[PDB]
Amino acid sequence: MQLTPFLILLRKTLEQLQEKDTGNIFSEPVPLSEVPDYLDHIKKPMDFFTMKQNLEAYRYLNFDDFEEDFNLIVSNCLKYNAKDTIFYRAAVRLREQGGAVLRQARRQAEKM
Ligand SMILES: CC(=O)c1c[nH]c2ccccc12
Repeated sequence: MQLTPFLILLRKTLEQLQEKDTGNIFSEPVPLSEVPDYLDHIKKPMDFFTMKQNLEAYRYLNFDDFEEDFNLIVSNCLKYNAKDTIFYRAAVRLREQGGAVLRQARRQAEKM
C-alpha cells in the first residue's frame, strides 16, 4: 500500500468534513483565552487545522489515526457544551454527516 494515494485521500476527506462544518466552529483550536476552564474538562483538544498539520507531518498512516482525531473534535464538543446549545448540536450534525463521509473514504482506503 502506497503512501501518496493514501495522503491524497485523507486530504480530500478532510476537505469534505470541513465542508460539513458550515459555521467553521471546528476549523481552529477552541480559543483557550476565552475558555480557561476548557482544559479542566478536555484532555486532548482537536480541530481541523491541527488535523491538517498532523496529516502533512505524516502522523496519520492508517484510517483509524485520522478518524480518531475527527472523533475527538466531536466528543470534546459534546462533552464541554450544554445540550441546549448550537455548539452541541453542531457536533451531533458533524458526527452524523461526517460519519457518512468517513465510511466512503475508509472504503476507498481499503481498495488500496
Ligand atoms: C467547538 C467548541 O467547543 C468551541 C468552539 N469555539 C468555542 C468557543 C467557546 C467554547 C467552545 C467553543
